[PDB]
Amino acid sequence: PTYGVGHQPYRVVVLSFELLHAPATVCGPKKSTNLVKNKCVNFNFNGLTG
Amino acid sequence: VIRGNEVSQIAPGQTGNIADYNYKLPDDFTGCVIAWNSNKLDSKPSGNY
Amino acid sequence: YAWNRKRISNCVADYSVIYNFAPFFAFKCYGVSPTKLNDLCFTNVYADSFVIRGNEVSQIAPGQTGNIADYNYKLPDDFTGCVIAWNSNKLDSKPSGNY
Ligand SMILES: *[C@@H]1O[C@H](CO)[C@@H](O)[C@H](O)[C@H]1NC(C)=O
Repeated sequence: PTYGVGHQPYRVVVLSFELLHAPATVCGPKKSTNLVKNKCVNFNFNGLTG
Repeated sequence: VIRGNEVSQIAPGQTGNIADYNYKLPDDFTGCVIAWNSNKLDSKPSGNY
Repeated sequence: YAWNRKRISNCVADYSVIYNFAPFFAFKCYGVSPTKLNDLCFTNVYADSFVIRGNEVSQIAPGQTGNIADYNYKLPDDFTGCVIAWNSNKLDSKPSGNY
């Protein structure tokens, strides 16, 4: 405890995210609505929009 | 748990002691790095071994 | 105002043992990177030592204006080199006042 500020212990947690084309298993909370076809709509399929 | 002077070594494309010999991050790494001080819990006057 | 210049020449320099000497966070370099200081090599190394306030640390930089930069210690606009600063409360402060 008598050491300087640059020699203090630091707890490190590193989160690495797999940004791949596998089916999605873990992500954030968004409510899913009904799917409508043959209409010009805005879609959100597993994160990417259009 | 690492020391305070080598927190900057936890980054893509770095060279040092933790990055070369202990824990290496890839060049195309995506994600987040979280680090906070732990002087209250991980420090002892006798010396941590 | 009276900072010390030390000339470093004719030796082998190890820049990895600097972290064990002082408890600094950032090895803030400008013309080079801290992780590449051992492969390439230079002609001469010059070290300037002074003790300033915490609000004045950001003025040790090229193209800066303030009090220390324009009147005490000026860095050039084409400055290659590296700046190391760390807190010194436990050694350079007194309850009666450090004058
Ligand atoms: C600096 O010198 C003093 C006295 O010679 C010594 O006690 C101290 O450990 C030295 N600093 C380092 C980082 O070795």
